[PDB]
Amino acid sequence: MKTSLCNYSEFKIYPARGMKFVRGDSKVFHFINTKVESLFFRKINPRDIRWSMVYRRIYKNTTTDVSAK
Amino acid sequence: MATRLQYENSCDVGVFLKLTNKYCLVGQCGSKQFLHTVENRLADHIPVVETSIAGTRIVGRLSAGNKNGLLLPNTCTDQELQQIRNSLPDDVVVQRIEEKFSALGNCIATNDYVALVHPDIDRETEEIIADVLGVEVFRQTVSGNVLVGTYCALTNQGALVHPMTSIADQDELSSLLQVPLVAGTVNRGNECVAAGCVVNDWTAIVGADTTATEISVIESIFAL
Amino acid sequence: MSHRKFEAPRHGNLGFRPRKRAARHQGKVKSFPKDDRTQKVHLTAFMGYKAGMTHVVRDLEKPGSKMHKKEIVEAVTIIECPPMYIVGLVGYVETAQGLKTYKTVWAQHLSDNFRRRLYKNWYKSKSKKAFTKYVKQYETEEGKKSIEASLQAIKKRCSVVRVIAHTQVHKLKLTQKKAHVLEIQVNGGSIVEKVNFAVANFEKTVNVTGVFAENELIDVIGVTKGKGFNGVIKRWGVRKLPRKTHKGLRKVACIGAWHPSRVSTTVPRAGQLGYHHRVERNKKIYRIGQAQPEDGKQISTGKTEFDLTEKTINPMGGFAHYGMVKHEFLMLKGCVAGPRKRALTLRKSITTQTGRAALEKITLKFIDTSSKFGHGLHQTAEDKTKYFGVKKSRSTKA
Amino acid sequence: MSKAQAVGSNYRVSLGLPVGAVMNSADNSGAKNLYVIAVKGIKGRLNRLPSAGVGDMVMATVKKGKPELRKKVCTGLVVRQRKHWKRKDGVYIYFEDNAGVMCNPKGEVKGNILGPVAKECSDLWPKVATNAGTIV
Amino acid sequence: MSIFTPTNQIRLTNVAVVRMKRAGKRFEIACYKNKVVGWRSGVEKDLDEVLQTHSVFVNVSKGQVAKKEDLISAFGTDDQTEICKQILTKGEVQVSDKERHTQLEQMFRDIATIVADKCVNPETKRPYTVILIERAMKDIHYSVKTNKSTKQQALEVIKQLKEKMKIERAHMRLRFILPVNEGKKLKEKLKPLIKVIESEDYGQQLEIVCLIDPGCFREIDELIKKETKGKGSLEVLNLKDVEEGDEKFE
RNA sequence: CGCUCAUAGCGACGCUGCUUUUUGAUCCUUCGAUGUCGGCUCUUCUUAUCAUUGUGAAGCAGAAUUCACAAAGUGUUGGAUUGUUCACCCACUAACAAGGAACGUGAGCUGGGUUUAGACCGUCGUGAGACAGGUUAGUUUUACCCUACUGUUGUCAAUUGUUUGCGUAAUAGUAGCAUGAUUUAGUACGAGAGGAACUGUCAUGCCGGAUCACUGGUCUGUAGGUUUAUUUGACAAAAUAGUGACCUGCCGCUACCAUCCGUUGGAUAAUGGCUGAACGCCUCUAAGUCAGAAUCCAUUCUAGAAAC
RNA sequence: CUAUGACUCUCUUAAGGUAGCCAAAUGCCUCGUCAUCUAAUUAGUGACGCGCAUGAAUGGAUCAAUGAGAUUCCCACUGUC
Repeated sequence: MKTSLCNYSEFKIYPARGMKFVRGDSKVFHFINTKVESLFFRKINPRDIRWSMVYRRIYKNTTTDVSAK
Repeated sequence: MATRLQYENSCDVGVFLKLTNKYCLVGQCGSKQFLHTVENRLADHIPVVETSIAGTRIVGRLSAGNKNGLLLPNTCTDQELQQIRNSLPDDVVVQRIEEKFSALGNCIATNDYVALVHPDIDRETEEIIADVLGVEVFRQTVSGNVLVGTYCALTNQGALVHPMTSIADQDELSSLLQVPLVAGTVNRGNECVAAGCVVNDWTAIVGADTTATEISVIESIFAL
Repeated sequence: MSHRKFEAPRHGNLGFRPRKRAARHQGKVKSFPKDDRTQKVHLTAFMGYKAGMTHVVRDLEKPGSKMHKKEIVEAVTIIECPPMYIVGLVGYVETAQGLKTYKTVWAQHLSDNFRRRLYKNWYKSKSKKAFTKYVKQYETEEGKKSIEASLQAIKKRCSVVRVIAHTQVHKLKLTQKKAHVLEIQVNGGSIVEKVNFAVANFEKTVNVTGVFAENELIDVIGVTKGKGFNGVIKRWGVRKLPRKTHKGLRKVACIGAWHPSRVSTTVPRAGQLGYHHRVERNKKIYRIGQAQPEDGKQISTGKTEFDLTEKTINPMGGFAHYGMVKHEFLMLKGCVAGPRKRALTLRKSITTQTGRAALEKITLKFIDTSSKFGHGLHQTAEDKTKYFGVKKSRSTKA
Repeated sequence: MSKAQAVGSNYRVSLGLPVGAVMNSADNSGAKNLYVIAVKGIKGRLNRLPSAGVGDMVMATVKKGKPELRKKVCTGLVVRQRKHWKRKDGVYIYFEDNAGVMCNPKGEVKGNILGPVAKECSDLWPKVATNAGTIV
Repeated sequence: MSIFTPTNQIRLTNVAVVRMKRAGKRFEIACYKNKVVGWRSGVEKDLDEVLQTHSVFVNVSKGQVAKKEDLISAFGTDDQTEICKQILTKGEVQVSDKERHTQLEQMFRDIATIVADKCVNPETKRPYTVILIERAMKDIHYSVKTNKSTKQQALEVIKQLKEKMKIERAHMRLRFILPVNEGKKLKEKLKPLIKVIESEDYGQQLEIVCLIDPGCFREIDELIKKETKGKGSLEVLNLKDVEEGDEKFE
């Protein structure tokens, strides 16, 4: 497959990297890093985390353009 | 009419081949005899794609469709999709559906005017499906089961259900779909109707173990 | 203590048994490919330098698989192959007791190729310095005749000639400027034919593109990555002994029976790990290319849009300050001997193979780049991080 | 037995459930657990536990369930595992829990499968694929 | 403390043991497994062969020999050979290590034999496998005995399952339709195997025979005709059942 | 016996051998001391070959099985019970063959047992005590010597004048083995039930040799953050808590926990044949010759000789 | 009813194992048998008990609390694997 969005943040998951995780509720998630996996496990919202692109998206820093190149 | 085929000597050929009112999807995982034989019997008119969906052997019950729309899973590859698009002439909406909480084949049985579903499926997804196929989707399930595309095999003129289905349920189904039902089961080792066969209003590809008597019944129901 | 085994399926292979450090750092063996191929399309070998790895997405094209045409992520080793200078020809005649070296002809046209030849190729106490010491013709005409005679000799005699070639290491980013010299045996044609071709190539260089193709298999030879004196568990792969821990642990328990009052040449034991030759055969190759500098700006890692945006195959920050590819490289499929800046010699396959994956043409899609040092694809990555800015650093901006 | 798949057998999917692995029954049957006794198609080594990735046929026993099934070695299929694995795609998938299903010796699931079924498994066993809700 | 060798604590011999207890003292002797039986049957083989050792034991497992003091307190004599004979004659057989194993097997054998003689499945008269029969007999529950005869026990077993299930305790009769050319060979297999009656042989017509055999033997019969002939063979019931077998009560 | 039929396969009553993987027999060595049992670990060797290779018999139609030869090249498992070898079961498997090496392997381990002293019970004994009966608790010392092996320098004290380069390659080692699926094919075969094979294709088990682009582990990078107790007056920033703890974590190292790769000629055995006598015919054999094994030897791969 | 042997007789040597208990730290045979616990149990437990060679202050049976005592099982945890 081709490039995908992270489903925790809004990072570029290129097709050679990251981790896919499938829940029992039949939902799936990419994860650019283990760092974000950990966060997910914890239940720390990405709207807290300034490293995340959803934070940047919702507090306006023009991060959506670099996520579509 | 009923034609006995087997995909790598497996009697469950309904999961490796999709038959619809128009168009046909065929799986490929090194099954050379099957690919050519399905071209020799459709209607010398209905084309074939010979293309995997989600890189998987299953195709017949990973996708659902009629002639006015086609449903694909969220995990389907773009390249694969392109091929499908190419192979299906412009009279149909080839839409990759955004439903990942259930499959687009085991959980959906459909014909050209009505459809069947999970009673579980999200609302938005259902709506999308309705828009695509151009048919009345309504929430109903066969007894003892929540999957319908596993245990029901619908066409326009006829339809099947699994042999444990109660009479009342069957009646209800008939009322809803406006399609004549029958409790006969292909193979007779398998409970599923969708596993052993996919069907069409003109033709029917069926499992190898399926009995001579059994095939007659199915033929009758669809009026082949 | 009844017997009672049955078995212990032998740990390690004894076809590598002496398990010591390799002498030749480049890689070398008695074996080249068999003779009488085609003259100069078969120059037989070359010498690269390994410059990291990347992954690379491509379309598979085997029949009968799960999906014939589908994207797969195969790793890929990238080796710089700066053009090799030929600088000599060696006649090399068959005899009863071997193939002794007959006569050697060196190129008198350039002396600077021997001023490339610096240290490890000349030690009269040398050290990033050539004092100028090379023995050739300084007799103008008389010497010339001698050379000619020598050449004639090596044409006459039932030989298989080889050309003394060397690499351009001064061209690379590496700190050494002492040129690695390896003979590459010339195949094809008559002996005479070979010799006259060899002579021609003296003043000139040869490229990796000339020797190897982009889809053909390569045998990569080089000394393996050094792990030093290691124990029997890492070196041979025997089971750890039991217990939370008892009076050893990382040991073969028993090293032998009584009655042979000696201990076997064949029984695992802690000496050295990992600096010995070896020759990984049948490496598919994907690209033999060169990025932005020469070979077009469009085809630097594949043309823009499909085949990905245009850029060097260098990841961001190069290859982990262990290189940065700027001369013609060679994308061998996953993993070859040695670290991230070791001189690998490359040989053509001893037998030319025509099975699956030798004749299979293959076309890349994405050669991707580092996102633990960035976010991939260079400028985009830079842009993305810029927006983020910094709260955590070693500076809170109080 | 059977196996009839697919056409190779995958494209291996990593050791995850050794023997003595308890996993979820994820199937409409009496079983809640499935203790893995051994895995079909395991030629040994010498102190190496047989292991089941995904789509492995697994001789198992119901540790906890209804007593009509218990105390009885029985054939099952590992349908998803918590231990991650690399696919063709490139991506590494892993699931929320270790889980199997009940089946005939030929690989015929008679119930309908609960939870995600894992694409590899679907590719392998046709019956399993049929009875899956979610293959993703 | 630590020795260079074992202390040696094994006197276990694996030959058969014949036990006789008298005067509050157990006496044993080393004989062979087959020879004791022979002796008790009345077949001579001298005392040299039947006895593996000619000295009287207290315990053959422990290897404790009986003293003259003890021997004379029980039998009224201290001569060991004579005592051995007595032990052999009036004493009962005792299981050694080997014999224990045999004992385990024995029960299995008995059940296999006694149960599989006469029965058919409920509804109609057809042959069926031994495993099923065994299961049936377990359901109703039966305990085999070496003190009773096997034949006797068969009757008992069938008694239980005549009350519970529909079974066949007697013979049945078959009718085969053989060809003239290919049937001769078949006939010669069948003739010594079971009783042939109503044998009507023709040249212009097909050969007809009728048999007398138990309910489980039909399968055996039909099968051997097909592979020997190399064609299908018509099996018909002359009677569904007939008297005698275990119905006459032997 | 094997419907028939001594020897397809078995084989009475007999007889002839071999082996030292049984237990005895004996007492030759060892009692100023050869550490007993089993297990784990590891290597090598044997063939009396369980599987795999090539073959030949069969009561070999097919599938399946049994019998024999060349073959020891490669494999020969996970477990419950027991100190147990042995035993018996469950499960996998192509197969789960038998064996040796001081009953291989205690300065390799363990010490479960045997096998000291404490103690309990049973039987015996007046008793002290006995038990080759059961139970429970009970120190496992020393290599730094020599050789052997693994690797490492170094002398070839002319390395053939010195230092050095590119090579050669004697000799030694040597690795890939095996499976499933599918096409073949529901074809051959068969009355049907059932049900092949050669080649091709795709995957896998075990083994081996590498590697680290990915994923996962690791974290003294004491890299950044969090936070506990204390200390520096507070803030701040530090320290101490032998790295205070926790989260994240590159570089690196590493994992069938990830990835890549693992060749082709000749000569034979078994056997099947050829031409062909001796023996007018005959005959694979005597002269001669052909095919042919997972064999062997090279190729390849590892080392590189008081060898060039 | 020949099983079982109350009963009777006699002998050794005074009487002849009562209530209980048990393959028990006491049972050779023995990996006893039956049930249960396991996929599988020479283990464990509950029953049976002509008990080689249990048994009444040589104390028998029972047993709360306690046990750096012995044994078996399951849950959790776990680089034991």
